[PDB]
Amino acid sequence: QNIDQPTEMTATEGAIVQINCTYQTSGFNGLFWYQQHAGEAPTFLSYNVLDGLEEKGRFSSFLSRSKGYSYLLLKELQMKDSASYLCAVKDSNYQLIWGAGTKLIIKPDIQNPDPAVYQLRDSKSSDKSVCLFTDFDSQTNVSQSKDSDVYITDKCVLDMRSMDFKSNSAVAWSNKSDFACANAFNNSIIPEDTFFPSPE
Amino acid sequence: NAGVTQTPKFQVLKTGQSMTLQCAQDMNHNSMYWYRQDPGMGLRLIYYSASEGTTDKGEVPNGYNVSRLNKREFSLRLESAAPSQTSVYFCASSVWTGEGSGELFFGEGSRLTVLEDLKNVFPPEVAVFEPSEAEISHTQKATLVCLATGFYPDHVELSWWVNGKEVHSGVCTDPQPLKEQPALNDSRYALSSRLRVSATFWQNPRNHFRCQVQFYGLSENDEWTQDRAKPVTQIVSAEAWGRAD
Amino acid sequence: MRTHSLRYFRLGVSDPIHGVPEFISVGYVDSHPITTYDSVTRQKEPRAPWMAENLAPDHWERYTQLLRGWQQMFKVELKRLQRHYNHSGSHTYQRMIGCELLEDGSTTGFLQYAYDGQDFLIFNKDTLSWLAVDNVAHTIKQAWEANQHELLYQKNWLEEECIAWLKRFLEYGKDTLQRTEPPLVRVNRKTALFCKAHGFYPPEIYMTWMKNGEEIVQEIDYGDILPSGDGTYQAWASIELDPQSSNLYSCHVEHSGVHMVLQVP
Amino acid sequence: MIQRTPKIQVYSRHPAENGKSNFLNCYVSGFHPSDIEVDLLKNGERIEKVEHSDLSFSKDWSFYLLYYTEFTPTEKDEYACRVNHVTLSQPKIVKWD
Ligand code: NA
Repeated sequence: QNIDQPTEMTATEGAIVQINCTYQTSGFNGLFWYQQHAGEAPTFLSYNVLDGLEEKGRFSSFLSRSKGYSYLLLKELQMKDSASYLCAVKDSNYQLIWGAGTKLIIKPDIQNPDPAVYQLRDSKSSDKSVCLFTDFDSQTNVSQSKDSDVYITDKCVLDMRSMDFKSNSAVAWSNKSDFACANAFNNSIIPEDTFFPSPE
Repeated sequence: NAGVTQTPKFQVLKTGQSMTLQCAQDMNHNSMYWYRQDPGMGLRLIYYSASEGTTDKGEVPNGYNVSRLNKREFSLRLESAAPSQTSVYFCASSVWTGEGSGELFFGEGSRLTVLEDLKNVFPPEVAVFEPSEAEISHTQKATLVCLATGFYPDHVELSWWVNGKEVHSGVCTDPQPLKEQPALNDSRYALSSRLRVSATFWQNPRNHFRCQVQFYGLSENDEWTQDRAKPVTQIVSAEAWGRAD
Repeated sequence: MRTHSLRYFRLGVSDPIHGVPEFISVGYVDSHPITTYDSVTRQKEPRAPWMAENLAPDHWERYTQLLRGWQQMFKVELKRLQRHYNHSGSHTYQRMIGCELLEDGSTTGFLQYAYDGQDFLIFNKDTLSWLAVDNVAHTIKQAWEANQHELLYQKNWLEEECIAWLKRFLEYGKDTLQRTEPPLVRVNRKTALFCKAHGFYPPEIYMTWMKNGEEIVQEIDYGDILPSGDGTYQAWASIELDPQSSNLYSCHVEHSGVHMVLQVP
Repeated sequence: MIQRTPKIQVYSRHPAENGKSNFLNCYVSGFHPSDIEVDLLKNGERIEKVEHSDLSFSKDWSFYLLYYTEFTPTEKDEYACRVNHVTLSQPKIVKWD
């Protein structure tokens, strides 16, 4: 008895994505989809047991019993759809068999990319220098550091609700004497037009 | 109308220590379940209770026991914790069982970390870094950064406070922590968060910014023998004020 | 194969006497009990040896838990019915679910409920709806039909799962279920002519009387097909003799694709 | 409330013959509700070692049971089945023929 779904999928805001689930089970009493935001509880999305497509808002779920296959269809993707999607099937003994889940990553649509690497102000209570790579388009990938004393976090999408404004950013820091924001993200492929304001 | 309420949210344990996880539901459900969730695999049922007055093993019962104390409560027992039981535990309930279409309702989850030695438990250092003047002039926005570093295990809650009120808009906290030494199994963690405000908001000198990190660690009865300070559950925070200059 | 069926019954009693169980559930393949459970044992147990030998303990342990939950739901449902009927005393609640695999390969499926031994709710898996016999049933019909997913689940179980279980159990017990023991048939006088058959399996049998070549349905007395206790069955059919005129009476027995005729001299 | 009275049929497993070991059957069917008392009688006395099937269920919601005993028919011995049910104001005795 196996339930298979892709580990991860990445799609752009406003687009459509189809999350597949195939199952091989001893008997079949229905297929469930659940949404699980990171750090939160799974919540129930859909149930299918006969063949065909069922619609619920922006989400629809399809089932083919003969093919042992379902998909969850998300239309008009929004950032809040970033979550893991778990499929689960009840077998002939009403045992729920869970797939490992598909993490859905959503790329925000950045209307006015303004990529830049800024030096944050030092804190009198810390020996770290801190650099912020921000405002780049979502096609840019932030690579982990190749220096054991430099720490680089992956990109984070923040939303300024007041201004309906979204931006990507990643943070790099180190206490090494030779650390400099001009070379902090040197191991990533950053936009050619990235703005590097001059040091003091 | 609380739904499913399970406790505790976080717990550090030494190998051999006993633990009970609580779960109650107020939905008048008959069926209750205890799952563990681990990376790379689907939920696995530990034990379940089809109805009040009956319980039975799930797929992974070894090292655990349960008690369906009444219709509302289903407790999970780790009599002698093992590192393998490091996991996130989920309680769930359904109206009935043996009914194909009835869905599960989940509690918030309980993150357990079981350790051979508490000597690698560390609270975070917390520091706040003020916005770049170049960013302010180039974008009319101001990004503060909070770094919580060197903590272990990954049992933290980071929050931003502006003028004594917690805020969420303009905040992005890393969804997963960074392993400071990715190759070591017991690596301490780092976590970054950003708060981005308008330049005018940052330039108000009466605006007060604070990043606070709740760490869940040891308690009174955990034994401590190290030279450094006992890493108890605690809040570590850092602050900054808006700058008119 | 001949036609075969699988079915499960549930019985709940609201105020049973000293020893009687509040809840009983039994499954059948054709006329053979295969599984049993009640509120006293609280265990699902085989009722046929070929079920015990082919289903691992994991099966009985799982369905034992499901039946303990089903037992409690049946009690809650019956309490609700008796409250809405405004009935005192002890009353019964019954359920039957199952499917048939016919000789030609077609299938049927059915699910229905009874209160005090009378039809209460009957499922139509084609229109996906419940037939209510009265207004207590009507209230339940509305609540059940509002949960459309459960209706679809019941249709899938009747049409796909039940048939798959049946084929599985049929292979398990094929030495019993698929054998043929032809009847031994005789005629005697007791004035009516009694055509008697015994020793046969499966229990399905057709016995009738002809008079000069015509069947006389209104004139024939049909006995029940009864178990003899050894796995085989017996049955009979009578017809009244005309004392004023002679006639050509003959007994006709049909069993498992073999026709038999006993002409009475 | 419709209560259905039991149908009672007494018969031998095989065609009977004096001196030949046999099984006396009492098949009680079509009754509702399920509680019932069934005794096998030899010359009017209740036979001790008497077996019975488990309570069984019919499509029409009624119940049935088979009570049986091993016996050797002799021309002097009379046999009967005694059934009581909520629908019977006192037991009904059906004699073996
Ligand atoms: Na255990």
